[PDB]
Amino acid sequence: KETAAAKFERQHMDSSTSAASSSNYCNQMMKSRNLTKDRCKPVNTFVHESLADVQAVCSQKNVACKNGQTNCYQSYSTMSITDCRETGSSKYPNCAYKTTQANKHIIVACEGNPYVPVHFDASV
Amino acid sequence: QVQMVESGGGLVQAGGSLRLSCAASGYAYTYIYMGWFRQAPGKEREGVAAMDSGGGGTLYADSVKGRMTISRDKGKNTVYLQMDSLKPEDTATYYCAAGGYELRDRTYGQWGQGTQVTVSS
Repeated sequence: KETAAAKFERQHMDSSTSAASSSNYCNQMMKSRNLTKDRCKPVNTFVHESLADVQAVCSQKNVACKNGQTNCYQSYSTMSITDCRETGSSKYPNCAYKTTQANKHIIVACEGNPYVPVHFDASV
Repeated sequence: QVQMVESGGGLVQAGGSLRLSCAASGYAYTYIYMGWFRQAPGKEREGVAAMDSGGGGTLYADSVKGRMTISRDKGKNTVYLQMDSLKPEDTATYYCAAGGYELRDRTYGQWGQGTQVTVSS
């Protein structure tokens, strides 16, 4: 049974890259991170920062989550992310994603002792 | 580091009153939600009461409704618990938490060491 903190790392962390440099980064990564195994996950963001920089967002500014829940935290500094959106043509078992790379504040929901990120909420 | 400072606990007689106070020092912003939880001996931690930074989203556990009252200073990191008509059921270390959602234990990130509250029968 995967932990909620290990799942956030798998779904949303790529510290090994600085940014996405191909249009097929999302296609390769969404498959790589088992994000297309059983359906095509319709959106997913990946964060190109060290795991300590991201984890430390849980000690930064407390904001509301978009569902209005309140254990979310916004990065003080701007961070390098890649948004993946399924294309209009994408269909399981043949998924397909647009890649968009950008430098934005992230918002994550945090939980636990260790208090660590468990959902990627949004960016701005 | 952020420090949590808790005060007001100790011994009381059954049917008496206590007031608990907690401030979070060192946090550069405002914790939207603060709350109180208690853990009695040989038990799991349980939610007692929570309130948001604008005085609303107030929320009380079944067991203490009508006998306890949370307040907060407006837009500030302090949370207060007026406890009344107390019982040996209410004996426990009471804990203050900041930064989570309502009384979902998992969602809160900062915790105090606690005030022990003992109510004799």
